Amino acid sequence: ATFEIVNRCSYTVWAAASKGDAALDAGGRQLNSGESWTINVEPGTNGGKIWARTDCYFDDSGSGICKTGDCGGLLRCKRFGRPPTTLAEFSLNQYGKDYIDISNIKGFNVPMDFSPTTRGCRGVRCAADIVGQCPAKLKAPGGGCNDACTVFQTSEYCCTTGKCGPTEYSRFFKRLCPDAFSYVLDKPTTVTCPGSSNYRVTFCPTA
Repeated sequence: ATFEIVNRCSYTVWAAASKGDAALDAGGRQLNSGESWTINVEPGTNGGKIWARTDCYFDDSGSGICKTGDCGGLLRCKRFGRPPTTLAEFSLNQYGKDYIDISNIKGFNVPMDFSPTTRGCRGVRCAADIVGQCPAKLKAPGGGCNDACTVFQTSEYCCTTGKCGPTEYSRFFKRLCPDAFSYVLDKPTTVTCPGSSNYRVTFCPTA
């Protein structure tokens, strides 16, 4: 499937795409304001994520570090990144359908729109100024707004053991972006699309 990744932000971002134990396509790439990157994602991919990384630097070797979403110091991501990271999540060709969603379960760093470029389903977007309204305890020193589990690391926040409900910190994300998961047990905000759809992930959407 084709995923078009577009950086409409005023700042540069380093896009990343991985399935957890491998890169998707080249796995990562710098994206100056205005640039786009078209990747190919194998059908059948389950558990894929796309995210943006901010404030990175790398050497000629592709080794370095990012302030948000670092994936083990690499430019070309093989694994998932460190929070806070707004996430575009997808599982494709699962019994004939594609399932997509945006999650704030690992915090938020950059606003995002995740929409199909094919017919048959709606997109999801989280573009409120979450960073700007982020509760004091959640603010990431490197920028971004952490989720509460990352910060507090307690069952109440992590759902370490099934039982968990919303908290004031989850509700904060939820209020600002109702279409994105705000906690593990949040009521699903996943969109079902026809199998083999194509998508566009835009950072800092304007519409």
